Amino acid sequence: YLYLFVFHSTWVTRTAYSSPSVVLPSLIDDFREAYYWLRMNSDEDSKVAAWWDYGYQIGGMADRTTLVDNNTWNNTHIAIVGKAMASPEEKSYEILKEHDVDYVLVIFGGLIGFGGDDINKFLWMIRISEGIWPEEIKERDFYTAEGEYRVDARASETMRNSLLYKMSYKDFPQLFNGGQATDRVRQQMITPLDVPPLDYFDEVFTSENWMVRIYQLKKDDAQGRTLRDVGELTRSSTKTRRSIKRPELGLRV
Amino acid sequence: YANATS
Amino acid sequence: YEPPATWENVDYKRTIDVSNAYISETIEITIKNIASEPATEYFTAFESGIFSKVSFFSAYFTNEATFLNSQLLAEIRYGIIQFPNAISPQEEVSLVIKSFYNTVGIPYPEHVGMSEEQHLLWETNRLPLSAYDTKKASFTLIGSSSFEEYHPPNDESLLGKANGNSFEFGPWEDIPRFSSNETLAIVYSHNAPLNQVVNLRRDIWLSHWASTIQFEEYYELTNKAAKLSKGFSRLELMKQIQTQNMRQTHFVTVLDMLLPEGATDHYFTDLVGLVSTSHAERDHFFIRPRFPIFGGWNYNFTVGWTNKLSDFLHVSSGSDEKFVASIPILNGPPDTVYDNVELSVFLPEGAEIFDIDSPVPFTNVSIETQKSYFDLNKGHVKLTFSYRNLISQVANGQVLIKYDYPKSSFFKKPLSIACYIFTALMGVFVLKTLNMNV
Amino acid sequence: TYEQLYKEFHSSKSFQPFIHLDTQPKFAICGLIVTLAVLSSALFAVGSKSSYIKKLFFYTILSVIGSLFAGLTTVFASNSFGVYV
Amino acid sequence: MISDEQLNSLAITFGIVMMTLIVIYHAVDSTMS
Amino acid sequence: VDKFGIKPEIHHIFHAEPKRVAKPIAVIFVLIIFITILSLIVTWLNSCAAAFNNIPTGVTAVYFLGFIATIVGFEVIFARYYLGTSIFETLFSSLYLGAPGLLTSTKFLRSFG
Amino acid sequence: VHSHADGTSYDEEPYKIKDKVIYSVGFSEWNGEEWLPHIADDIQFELRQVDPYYRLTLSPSGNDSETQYYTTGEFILPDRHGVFTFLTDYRKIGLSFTTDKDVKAIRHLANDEYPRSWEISNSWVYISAICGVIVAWIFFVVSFVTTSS
Amino acid sequence: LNWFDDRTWYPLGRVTGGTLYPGLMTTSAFIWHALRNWLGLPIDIRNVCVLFAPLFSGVTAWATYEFTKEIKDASAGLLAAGFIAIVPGYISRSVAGSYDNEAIAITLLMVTFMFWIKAQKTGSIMHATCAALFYFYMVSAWGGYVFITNLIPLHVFLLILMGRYSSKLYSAYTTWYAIGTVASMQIPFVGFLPIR
Amino acid sequence: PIIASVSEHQPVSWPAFFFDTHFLIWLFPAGVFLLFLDLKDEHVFVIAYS
Ligand SMILES: *[C@@H]1O[C@H](CO)[C@@H](O[C@@H]2O[C@H](CO)[C@@H](O[C@@H]3O[C@H](CO[C@H]4O[C@H](CO)[C@@H](O)[C@H](O)[C@@H]4O)[C@@H](O)[C@H](O[C@H]4O[C@H](CO)[C@@H](O)[C@H](O)[C@@H]4O[C@H]4O[C@H](CO)[C@@H](O)[C@H](O)[C@@H]4O[C@H]4O[C@H](CO)[C@@H](O)[C@H](O)[C@@H]4O)[C@@H]3O)[C@H](O)[C@H]2NC(C)=O)[C@H](O)[C@H]1NC(C)=O
Ligand SMILES: CCCCC/C=C\C/C=C\CCCCCCCC(=O)O[C@H](COC(=O)CCCCCCCCCCCCCCC)COP(=O)([O-])OCC[N+](C)(C)C
Ligand SMILES: CCCCC/C=C\C/C=C\CCCCCCCC(=O)O[C@H](COC(=O)CCCCCCCCCCCCCCC)COP(=O)([O-])OCC[N+](C)(C)C
Ligand SMILES: CCCCC/C=C\C/C=C\CCCCCCCC(=O)O[C@H](COC(=O)CCCCCCCCCCCCCCC)COP(=O)([O-])OCC[N+](C)(C)C
Ligand SMILES: C[C@H]1CC[C@]2(OC1)O[C@H]1[C@H](O)[C@@H]3[C@H]4CC[C@@H]5C[C@H](O[C@H]6O[C@@H](CO)[C@H](O)[C@@H](O)[C@@H]6O)[C@@H](O)C[C@@]5(C)[C@@H]4CC[C@@]3(C)[C@@H]1[C@H]2C
Ligand SMILES: C[C@H]1CC[C@]2(OC1)O[C@H]1[C@H](O)[C@@H]3[C@H]4CC[C@@H]5C[C@H](O[C@H]6O[C@@H](CO)[C@H](O)[C@@H](O)[C@@H]6O)[C@@H](O)C[C@@]5(C)[C@@H]4CC[C@@]3(C)[C@@H]1[C@H]2C
Ligand SMILES: C[C@H]1CC[C@]2(OC1)O[C@H]1[C@H](O)[C@@H]3[C@H]4CC[C@@H]5C[C@H](O[C@H]6O[C@@H](CO)[C@H](O)[C@@H](O)[C@@H]6O)[C@@H](O)C[C@@]5(C)[C@@H]4CC[C@@]3(C)[C@@H]1[C@H]2C
Ligand SMILES: C[C@H]1CC[C@]2(OC1)O[C@H]1[C@H](O)[C@@H]3[C@H]4CC[C@@H]5C[C@H](O[C@H]6O[C@@H](CO)[C@H](O)[C@@H](O)[C@@H]6O)[C@@H](O)C[C@@]5(C)[C@@H]4CC[C@@]3(C)[C@@H]1[C@H]2C
Ligand SMILES: C[C@H]1CC[C@]2(OC1)O[C@H]1[C@H](O)[C@@H]3[C@H]4CC[C@@H]5C[C@H](O[C@H]6O[C@@H](CO)[C@H](O)[C@@H](O)[C@@H]6O)[C@@H](O)C[C@@]5(C)[C@@H]4CC[C@@]3(C)[C@@H]1[C@H]2C
Ligand SMILES: C[C@H]1CC[C@]2(OC1)O[C@H]1[C@H](O)[C@@H]3[C@H]4CC[C@@H]5C[C@H](O[C@H]6O[C@@H](CO)[C@H](O)[C@@H](O)[C@@H]6O)[C@@H](O)C[C@@]5(C)[C@@H]4CC[C@@]3(C)[C@@H]1[C@H]2C
Ligand SMILES: *C(=O)c1ccc(-c2c3ccc(=[N+](C)C)cc-3oc3cc(N(C)C)ccc23)c(C(=O)[O-])c1
Ligand SMILES: *[C@@H]1O[C@H](CO)[C@@H](O[C@@H]2O[C@H](CO)[C@@H](O)[C@H](O)[C@H]2NC(C)=O)[C@H](O)[C@H]1NC(C)=O
Ligand SMILES: *[C@@H]1O[C@H](CO)[C@@H](O[C@@H]2O[C@H](CO)[C@@H](O)[C@H](O)[C@H]2NC(C)=O)[C@H](O)[C@H]1NC(C)=O
Ligand SMILES: *[C@@H]1O[C@H](CO)[C@@H](O)[C@H](O)[C@H]1NC(C)=O
Ligand SMILES: [Mn+2]
Repeated sequence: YLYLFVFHSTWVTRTAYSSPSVVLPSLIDDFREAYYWLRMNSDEDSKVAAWWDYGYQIGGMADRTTLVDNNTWNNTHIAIVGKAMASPEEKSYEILKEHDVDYVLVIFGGLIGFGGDDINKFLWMIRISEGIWPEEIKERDFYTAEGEYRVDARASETMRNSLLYKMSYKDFPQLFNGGQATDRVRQQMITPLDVPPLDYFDEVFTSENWMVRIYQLKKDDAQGRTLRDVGELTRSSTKTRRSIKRPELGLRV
Repeated sequence: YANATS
Repeated sequence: YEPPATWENVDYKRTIDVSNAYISETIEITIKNIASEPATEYFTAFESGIFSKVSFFSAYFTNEATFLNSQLLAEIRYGIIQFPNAISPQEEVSLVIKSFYNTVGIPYPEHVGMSEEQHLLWETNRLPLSAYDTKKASFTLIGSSSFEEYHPPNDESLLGKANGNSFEFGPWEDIPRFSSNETLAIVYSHNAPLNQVVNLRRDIWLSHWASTIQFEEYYELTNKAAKLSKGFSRLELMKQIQTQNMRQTHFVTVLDMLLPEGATDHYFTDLVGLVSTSHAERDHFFIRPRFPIFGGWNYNFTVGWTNKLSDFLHVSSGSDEKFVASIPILNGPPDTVYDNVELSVFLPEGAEIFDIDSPVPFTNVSIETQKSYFDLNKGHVKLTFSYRNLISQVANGQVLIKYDYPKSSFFKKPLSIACYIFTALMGVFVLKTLNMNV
Repeated sequence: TYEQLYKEFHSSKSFQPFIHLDTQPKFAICGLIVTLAVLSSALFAVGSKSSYIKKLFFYTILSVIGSLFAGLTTVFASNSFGVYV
Repeated sequence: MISDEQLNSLAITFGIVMMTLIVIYHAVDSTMS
Repeated sequence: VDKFGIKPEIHHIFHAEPKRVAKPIAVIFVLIIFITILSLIVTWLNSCAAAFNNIPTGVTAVYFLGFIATIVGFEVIFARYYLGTSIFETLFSSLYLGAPGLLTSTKFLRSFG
Repeated sequence: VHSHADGTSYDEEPYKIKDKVIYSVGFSEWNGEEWLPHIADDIQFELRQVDPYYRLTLSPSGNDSETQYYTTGEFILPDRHGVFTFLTDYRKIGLSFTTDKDVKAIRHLANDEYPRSWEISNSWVYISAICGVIVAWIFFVVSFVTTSS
Repeated sequence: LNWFDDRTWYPLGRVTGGTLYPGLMTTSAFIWHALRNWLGLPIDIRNVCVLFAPLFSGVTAWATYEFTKEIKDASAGLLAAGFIAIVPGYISRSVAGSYDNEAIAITLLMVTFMFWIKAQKTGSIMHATCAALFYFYMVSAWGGYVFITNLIPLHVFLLILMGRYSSKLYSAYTTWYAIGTVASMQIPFVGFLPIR
Repeated sequence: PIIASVSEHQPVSWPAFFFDTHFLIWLFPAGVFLLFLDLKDEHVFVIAYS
């Protein structure tokens, strides 16, 4: 029994407790690539918003400023981050702009079947945001009418329009020829008509296996038009643009 | 089992 | 200040090559003395900015095979060429002058696509700038596929014509001195990456106990090519890869380091850990960064390897303790330009440096000491050189160091470790021969 | 000066090592054994209940031998692990 | 450097030696006292 | 009318720093403590509790003085730590006093007891 | 430009809660041919974390040949630590828009920046006790070793 | 010790000096300094923090040997050391690279317990002082020190209910409590918690 | 809602006790029972810890 104890201990150590979480074996090294990109090609005084799980690593490997990290001493701040990550992109833009954020970093394992990506944590982010702000963020709106948590063409219209969804699944149906992608973590199929566009953020970096995706908040319009209307203006050319009629605007102040 | 979400 | 006009130029032919990431210039000059006094000196004209950006400067005779004494002097600036034997008051001389600068043309459209071709805008004086009048001149541009002019002048003579991969200019037949007024702006096509090492810290460690020489290089690389409009889209990069577009692109995907013959124990890391995409082939070390280096991006990394000491260090003939080392100054990628080089050589603890020399002029030299893994004493002798504008394959010289290392200093290192251990043992004995009982 | 030094360097014999690197691992493994033996004996002498004037003498000689050996084997082992001195 | 299988064999050998020597020590302590 | 006009001034409102007791009451309590310590010493001396009978003599005397010096010494060190001396200088002085002080104190206790 | 009220720059000694500081900025106007000192009475400086902790109107202090200089008469940093923004947003309809920002960390008090124990009258009773105890302890040790049973 | 970083929790910052257990970093820095200046071995700090835990696994093994020798005998202590050397429940959080608070804590814990046992059955004041000093070390190194703060009293309490009070118990427990309690309040992250 | 989300603060299933201690898991209760039949103060410490 003693000898068998030695053998069992050695096997358990070699198999389960001898792997770092920053490099994955297969090597898949997408964390250190995006962290070194942030460290090399971003201003030194730059604030990176992300979920708290990846706080320390950023501050330890990208050497940039964060908003939350693993030492979760203030929970309202974490709730603010998760509410920005669970709202429409306009609300998220206003929140993240108030906190002087430059970059957003998301984790997506739908291509290699990672499993510990951000979509899996979405429901938690949502629960915390719901706790602080019950009447703005509702967990029941991220399920389908039958109670399923889907991301395919049957996903709820609130899940479709969240920031995390459009920042994870952008350009993903076009990676596959024909336009039918398969999320290897969820075994659901994504169509190029499922993901709506982003009008307030711009993709600046995607790792080689698509694990880490870094977006940058775009600067506001000089004229004062909403970024949504600049986006619509770009995505639309019609001969008969509209009728003469008149704006319903209010009194000039 | 680490100090991370699940 | 202007050098006296002791010479006149029969003919002037200037050819500029733009093939690489640096500008190379060859001047074919025929000169004859116009004064009766014999003069052994000739002076070369350079603008302040060009002077600062000059890397390499040499000259020779169109007939001989050896080089003359050509030194830069330190607002037109001047280089001086010295003649071995003086000239007759009226006699012909045929010189060939070569220079390599650290400058290159900036991208004319600053932002282009991931697959679009790149064009660079380069501005140089059009008529020969010299302090000695010239009665014949010509200009040629080689190295690229297409040449155009930015805002050309009305005068037909001040214009050029195209050949195959060439662009000849006006064959003017009387130019006064100091006639650097009209400035030419050329636009050419260069579809390769423009590599720029902003800082290199090259460290060479010599060890007599192991008989090895170890090289550690820290690069800080940048790409001066056109920036990417619309930002980086990994999807577009993958669609370019799988389309098998191996066309010459202006972003760095893989670097090829040329190492000394017989290297072993290669490694490639950066500030965040160890990079696994590196592959060694005979004399060559291929390296793939974590992310492709597009126009405007940075990448700081580190390479290292080991070699046998018997290839760089020889023993003097008068005594078995005087050594002469010849160490290469650059071992890097093929087409690269350097802006600051700090080259450090580490000699063993008891070594005393006796003689030093460099094949190219350096900006500084210094000697100090630095402690290491078993340097209980003062430590390794660190000899540091500082160089400014260096080019990959034109600075191929070797630094020569002559030092002394007696057998006493060779054997003194295990002796020092032994004294440390013996002191610890005496301390243990002392601690076990006195009682603290009450 | 460059010329003369170049001529010297290019008209001299190469460097010959004192002991080849390939041999040093064996020398280290042997010297470690010798060091262990001698030092462990001098610890026995420390435990000895004999006089002080003789314990000092034996300990000092044994340590003066074990330390020489240990230094030599430290050099050899460091060179053999890839950390050149 | 050392490989993975080599480090596994080294760890297993160290364990086996340690257990055998603790068993011998216990047998001598229990028998002779 | 927002986004356009002038906004009123804002000034921070600071908290209150803790109040300190008047000096005479503290002085009275310090006098009480001083009287108490004088009481302790005189009580010891008046009773035969402390009679200074077993005073060391001969060679043991010097050991005694070394013990006394080590004891007072550490106290002095702590006092200088209380005045502003660093912690590293404190550890170094403590080591320098504690090696020979320990030797002398152990010898005294082993030879007088 | 902001600095300590005495005159010490931020880099010589970083800021700290309840410190005294001064802020100053100059304004000039273009009239087509010259740069002339701009005179305005409604420019405001703000010290914000996410909300304005301070909002102060600037007063003119010292005219130059081309620039009028406004200052915030010395004020006191809040007793809250964190990363603050010193901001001047001159946004008035009819003129150009001006924005000056500076993000600076305001630190907490260090351990050696509090008042010492001998300076608070309350601690006087507590130091005396400790001091007396230690003296009595020394006497006890001596009297213990020099007495016979 | 007075570190305030403005690169975490951006608008708020974090007072890192008084919200952190500085024992692990202090021990790593001391080992780094001692290797660099007293042995002449300038090892990279990253390598020191990477190999911190494999170095202290052996000290944990020795402390388990001593504690078990205090329980039954030396053969049982050797068995316990062999067990704790390679058991996976401890290796899971002390693998080379794991630089968390436990990498040292499980060591100090054991040492503390050892001394406490030697203090409880002999009545020594010196062993109780050593137990209190290593308890201070553990309070400064890891947040689960509270376990010990509740285990040593319980023990004593049980010995009172079983009718096994002795003067050695008074000596040991009173010395430990006084010294360790006055010493555990000097860590700024703990503060006045031992009394409130 | 936050302490509930971290994977390190969750209950344990039975296999994880055998995975982390091969056969020490059924010698541990027997060793506690054997420390009870010879009750010393040190043993009481071990029992409470257990
Ligand atoms: C953890 O993270 C979380 C999230 O990041 C942090 O939570 C934030 O904490 C902030 C405070 O530090 C807090 O901001 C305050 O909110 C208060 C409540 O605002 C709401 O209610 C009011 C109605 O009362 C609404 O109008 C408002 O829109 C909100 O809905 C405000 O009262 C605070 O305003 C005061 O401070 C700001 C700047 O400090 C001033 O601009 C403002 O005018 C107020 O200033 C008064 O008070 C300060 C002292 O607080 C005085 O110095 C000043 O002179 C003013 O005093 C006058 O007015 C008061 C009445 O207020 C009167 O008594 C006095 O006599 C004077 O006449 C401030 O805006 C964030 O909302 C909060 N965020 C969230 C999401 O919860 C949390 O702090 C972190 N934890 C840490 C760091 O430990
Ligand atoms: C107090 C009780 C302590 C008990 C022991 C504790 C811990 C040890 C247990 C496990 C550690 C495993 C370490 C794995 C090794 C990794 C590196 C490696 O794999 O080295 C191997 C080589 O090895 C060897 O040939 C070593 C041969 C013998 C070594 C000498 C004996 C060692 C004595 C130790 C103490 C010496 C001090 C003497 C003072 C008296 C790989 O070399 P390379 O190719 O990379 O070198 C670069 C290539 N050249 C070789 C050309 C340079
Ligand atoms: C007969 C022997 C007598 C000696 C007894 C020795 C030790 C007693 C045992 C415990 C006492 C605990 C209280 C002392 C704290 C001193 C720290 C200090 O020193 O930090 C102080 C202040 O920072 C602090 O409070 C923060 C608390 C520090 C936490 C402790 C660090 C963790 C290290 C754990 C141990 C690591 C082992 C070594 C590594 C292997 C700096 O003081 P300062 O340099 O400003 O000097 C000025 C002296 N003013 C202040 C009186 C004027
Ligand atoms: C006051 C307390 C003092 C305690 C010790 C006292 C006396 C003896 C002192 C030192 C004896 C030798 C220690 C060597 C440790 C450095 C090895 C290293 O660092 O290896 C790491 C990687 O691992 C290895 O390859 C070796 C793995 C096996 C290590 C076995 C260590 C056994 C001892 C554990 C505790 C050691 C002390 C802890 C603090 C360092 C260096 O990897 P790299 O990527 O940086 O360079 C790699 C070189 N390229 C860049 C050229 C490729
Ligand atoms: C007393 C203390 C100090 C000494 C030590 O701990 C206890 O006990 C040492 C052992 O002796 C270990 C060595 C075993 C042999 C093993 C051979 C491999 O040799 C390769 O090279 C060629 C060789 O012929 C071939 O190709 C292949 O056999 C193979 O690949 C080599 O990689 C690792 C090596 C040398 C072990 C390293 C660690 C050592 C030195 C251990 C120390 C830590
Ligand atoms: C006083 C001392 C002196 C004598 C000694 O100790 C007491 O008694 C010896 C034993 O004979 C030991 C060996 C047993 C066999 C065992 C095979 C393993 O090889 C594979 O065994 C498979 C099986 O299932 C796995 O599947 C694989 O994983 C695994 O690699 C190997 O790793 C270790 C090895 C060789 C033991 C090493 C130590 C030995 C030699 C011991 C000596 C040091
Ligand atoms: C360790 C035990 C034993 C030792 C002791 O107890 C604890 O700890 C001692 C302290 O060190 C106390 C002194 C602190 C300094 C303080 C200086 C004052 O004067 C200064 O005041 C400044 C501004 O007003 C001027 O700028 C300066 O120039 C001017 O010197 C003086 O009035 C009182 C004095 C000396 C304290 C007296 C009590 C002391 C000695 C205490 C002892 C009883
Ligand atoms: C048999 C007896 C003989 C006498 C004595 O006991 C045993 O042994 C003496 C020591 O030598 C002590 C001196 C040490 C040096 C120390 C320097 C101080 O300077 C500090 O001044 C502070 C502000 O006041 C600053 O804050 C600090 O930074 C700065 O270091 C000075 O003030 C006091 C001084 C001289 C100590 C006084 C007490 C002495 C004399 C001790 C006696 C009790
Ligand atoms: C029996 C034992 C127990 C009693 C004791 O040992 C023997 O003997 C005590 C003394 O009585 C000491 C106090 C004296 C008064 C002194 C007032 C100072 O305040 C000054 O403050 C300066 C700045 O403004 C002003 O310039 C000065 O005018 C002003 O006096 C203050 O710093 C320290 C303080 C209170 C001493 C504290 C320590 C005491 C109690 C000593 C104990 C150790
Ligand atoms: C028998 C048991 C039960 C009864 C009790 O214990 C004994 O007896 C009570 C006392 O009345 C205690 C309070 C007094 C006021 C004291 C103010 C401190 O404030 C400091 O806070 C620092 C920040 O770290 C600042 O820096 C300092 O300036 C500032 O003085 C605070 O920390 C502790 C506090 C509240 C005491 C502890 C709890 C109480 C109620 C104790 C109970 C648990
Ligand atoms: C904590 O939540 C946790 C720890 C370990 C494991 C686990 C593995 C983690 C990483 C692995 N690599 C990438 C090498 C492999 C793992 O394999 C395991 C095997 C078991 N067995 C044999 C039952 C148990 C755990 C691991 C996990 C996890 O399940 O992924 C989680
Ligand atoms: C990587 O190397 C580059 C090139 O030297 C560094 O860029 C310089 O950074 C300093 C400080 O931020 C600036 O003052 C210089 O202007 C930068 N130079 C260039 C050409 O950009 C960069 O800092 C290095 N990065 C790291 C992490 O070491
Ligand atoms: C050459 O030597 C050094 C280059 O390392 C420079 O001078 C020293 O620079 C260091 C760098 O901070 C200073 O600390 C020293 O004080 C400088 N002087 C000396 C004498 O060391 C400089 O580049 C050159 N020094 C010359 C030309 O005197
Ligand atoms: C500055 O001083 C006054 C304004 O206070 C006025 O004369 C003019 O603006 C300036 N004068 C000179 C001489 O520059
Ligand atoms: Mn932890």
